[PDB]
Amino acid sequence: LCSLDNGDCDQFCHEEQNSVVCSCARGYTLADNGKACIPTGPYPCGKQTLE
Amino acid sequence: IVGGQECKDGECPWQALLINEENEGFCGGTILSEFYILTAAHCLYQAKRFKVRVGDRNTEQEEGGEAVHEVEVVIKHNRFTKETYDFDIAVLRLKTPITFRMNVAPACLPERDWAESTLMTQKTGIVSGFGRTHEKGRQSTRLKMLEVPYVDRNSCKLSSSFIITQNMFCAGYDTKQEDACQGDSGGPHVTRFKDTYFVTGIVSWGEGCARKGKYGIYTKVTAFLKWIDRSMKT
Ligand SMILES: COC(=O)[C@H](Cc1cccc(C(=N)N)c1)[C@@H](C)NC(=O)c1ccc(-c2cccc(CN)c2)cc1
Ligand SMILES: [Ca+2]
Repeated sequence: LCSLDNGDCDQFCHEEQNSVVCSCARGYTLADNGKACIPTGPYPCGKQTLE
Repeated sequence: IVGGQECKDGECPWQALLINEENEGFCGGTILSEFYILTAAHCLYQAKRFKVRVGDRNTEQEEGGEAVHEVEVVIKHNRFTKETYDFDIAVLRLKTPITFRMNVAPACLPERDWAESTLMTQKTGIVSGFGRTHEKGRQSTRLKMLEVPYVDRNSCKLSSSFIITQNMFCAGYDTKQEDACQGDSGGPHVTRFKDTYFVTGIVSWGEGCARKGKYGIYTKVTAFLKWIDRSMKT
């Protein structure tokens, strides 16, 4: 599960009920595929700035 | 930073610098959000009044993206004990918000379990700052970054002349001359996961710098996530 390949999540991974559940840091929104994390603004956390 | 590399434009945007009234940097910090800076608790002893500077990469000039910020509140850890270097963590609330731009952006705070299980299991970590370039040298003028391998808890507990508490961890090399140093303290230790950087540690201490058989000691951020949260909320 979360130990295979981070469960295919971009960020946080939890193994709730024998299943994988992804989530993200503050300032991101979980993609519609429930795995990817989308930045909510111009300078999301953890991203190097290459304006 | 000893034997590191220069942080290139926009590479280490979460890096903050504590400067004294003389405008000299003496410790590092990590931008957590628009209002909060994460730093080492022991840094609050090397000055009576300090400010925070972000967007800086060369103390030699002024690129523009730089911004100095006055401190509104400083939240030092209640159980921090000078003698043992235990609980080496503090949070600073800025009087005015930091405006993110090139070379100025926050680092992500991770989730404890995931971090320790996935982030701290990674091979390398990244530490940065304007600290010495050699053990007996002067503070650095250019912001530098170093890739530091996570060190095995037992081999690290064994290499250290002092107790490695549960609130600390080791990183760096045994013989290789690369390691944080004086001035980098309070600075960011970050782990990259899929091009996203998460705060995993705070430059704390070490016996000298890049000494053979000695490693770099960092505050274990993942152990203070709950505390950092409460600190940033009040
Ligand atoms: C020049 O040398 C330096 O800068 C380092 C500091 C320092 C700061 C940041 C990073 C690193 C590092 N090498 N990774 C090192 C110098 C100033 N510090 C030390 O020797 C040093 C630091 C702490 C202890 C120490 C730790 C726990 C308990 C006790 C019992 N009371 C002492 C002992 C020696
Ligand atoms: Ca400058």
